[PDB]
Amino acid sequence: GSHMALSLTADQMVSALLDAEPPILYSEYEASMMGLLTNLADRELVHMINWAKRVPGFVDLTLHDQVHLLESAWLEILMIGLVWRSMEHPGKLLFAPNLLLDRNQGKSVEGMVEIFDMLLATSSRFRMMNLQGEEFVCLKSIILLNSGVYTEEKDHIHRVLDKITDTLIHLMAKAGLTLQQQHQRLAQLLLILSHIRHMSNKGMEHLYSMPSYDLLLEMLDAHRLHAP
Amino acid sequence: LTADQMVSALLDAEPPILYSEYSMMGLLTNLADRELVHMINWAKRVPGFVDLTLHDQVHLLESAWLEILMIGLVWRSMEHPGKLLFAPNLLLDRNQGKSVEGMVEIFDMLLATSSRFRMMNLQGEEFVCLKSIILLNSGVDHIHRVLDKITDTLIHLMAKAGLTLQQQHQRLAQLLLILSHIRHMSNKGMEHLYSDLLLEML
Ligand SMILES: C[C@@H]1Cc2c([nH]c3ccccc23)[C@@](C)(c2c(F)cc(/C=C/C(=O)O)cc2F)N1CC(C)(C)F
Ligand SMILES: C[C@@H]1Cc2c([nH]c3ccccc23)[C@@](C)(c2c(F)cc(/C=C/C(=O)O)cc2F)N1CC(C)(C)F
Repeated sequence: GSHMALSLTADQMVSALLDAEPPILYSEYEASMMGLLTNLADRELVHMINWAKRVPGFVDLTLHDQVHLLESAWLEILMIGLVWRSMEHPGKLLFAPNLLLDRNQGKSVEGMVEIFDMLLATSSRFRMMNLQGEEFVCLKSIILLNSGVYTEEKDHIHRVLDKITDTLIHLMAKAGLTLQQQHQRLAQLLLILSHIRHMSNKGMEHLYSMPSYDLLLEMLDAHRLHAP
Repeated sequence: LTADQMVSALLDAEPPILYSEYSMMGLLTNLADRELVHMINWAKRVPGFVDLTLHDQVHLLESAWLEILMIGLVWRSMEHPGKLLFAPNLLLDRNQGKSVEGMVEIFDMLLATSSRFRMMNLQGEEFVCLKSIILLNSGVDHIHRVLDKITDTLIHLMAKAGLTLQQQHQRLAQLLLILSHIRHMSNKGMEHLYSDLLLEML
C-alpha cells in the first residue's frame, strides 16, 4: 500500500522520515582539504536524491518541479546535516567521523572561515535548544519543500508543509511543552532556517567564484533505474 | 507589554509611504536612501531595540536594511499583481526590470513574495510583527526574549482573528518560512550591489 502525504498521522510522518534518513558517510581515507570536502559532498548527493524521493509529497510533483526544489535546497540540506552531526563537538565541524575540522583549519582556504563560523554558531544554537532527531528530520524536509517554493500544485506543497508543522507541534506536545512553548520553539527553529538559507547563499557565492539543474535532473531520473 | 500594547507600539512606529523624485536605477537608489532615514526612526521605536548598545543596533540594521526595504515593498505591492509599487508614482512591471542587467531575477522573486502574501491574506498587524522579527533576527538572551514575545503576539492576533489552535501554528510556520525567502532576495540584492549614516541617525 501507499500512504498519501496529507493522510499521514504525526507518527506515520516521523516513521517515514526516520526511515528515509541517509547514512553518515566517511571521508575517502588546502587543495587536499577542498578535494576531500567536494568528494564527500558528491557522495552525500547520491544519498540525498534517495532521501528526497522518500519525503512525503515530493514524488507527487512533476520531475521538473522536483529538480527545481533540489537545485535550490541541496546546499542547505548538506549544511543542516553537517550542523546536526557537529552538535556534540563544540568548536568543530564533523564533516565525517574521520574528518573533524576546527575553525582554524578553515582559515587555510580564503573565504571559508566566515562560512565555518556561521556553521559552528548554528551547531551551537541547535545544541543549546537540545534539538531532537525527530525534529531535525522535519526541519530538513521543510527546507526541501520550502527553499524553491516561491521560485493547486503550489497549494499541495503548502498543505504538505502544514502536515510537517503539525508533526513538529505533536513532537513538542509529547515532549511536555505548553501550547505557548510549542509556538516559541517552532518559531526559533524556523528562524534558524533563514540563517541556514543565508549560509547556503554565502556558500554558493564562494562556489561560483572558483551541481547544476542538468546534473540533478539526470540523477533524479537515474533513481528510477536503481534496484529496490 | 501585553500582546495588544506590542501591536499598538508597532503600528504607531510605522514609517510613511514615500514618493519617487521627478534613470530607473537612479530613482530606485534615491528612494531607498530616503526610506533608510525613516527606517532608523522606526527601528528606534521597536520595543527592546533601544535596550541594545549602539554597536548592536548598528549591527542589526546593517544586516537587516535590505530585507526590511524588500518586505515593505512586497507589502505595498500586494494589491498590484504583476507589479512592484516602489512609490505611488513609481509602479513598475516585470518587463521594466529587464532594462537593468541582473535586476529581472530580483523583481521576479519580489513579485512571487507579494503574490504569496496576497494569497495568505497577510494582515497589517502580522506584517509589523514580521518586520520587527527581521530586524532582531537577521544579525542575531534579551533579543531571544523579545523574539519569543513577538511570536506570542503573532499567535494572539491569530487567536483573536478566529483561527483554531491548529490553524495558528500552521499560519505561524507559513509566515516565518517566507522570511527565508526575504533573506535569499536580500543576499541576491547585496551580490548585485557589490558588482556612518546609521550612526548619526541613531
Ligand atoms: C562548508 C560547506 C558545506 C559542506 C561542504 N562539503 C560538505 C560535505 C558534507 C556536508 C557538508 C559539506 C563544502 C566544504 C563544499 C560543498 F558543500 C560542496 C562543494 C561542491 C563542489 C562542486 O560542485 O564542484 C564543495 C565544497 F567545498 N561547503 C563549502 C561551501 C563553500 C559550499 F559552503
Ligand atoms: C529591488 C531592490 C529593493 C529596492 C530597491 N530600491 C527600493 C526602494 C524602496 C523599496 C525597496 C527597494 C533597489 C532597486 C535598490 C536598493 F534597495 C538599494 C540600493 C542602494 C545603492 C547604494 O547604496 O549605492 C540600490 C537599489 F537599486 N533594490 C535592488 C537590489 C539592492 C536588490 F539590487
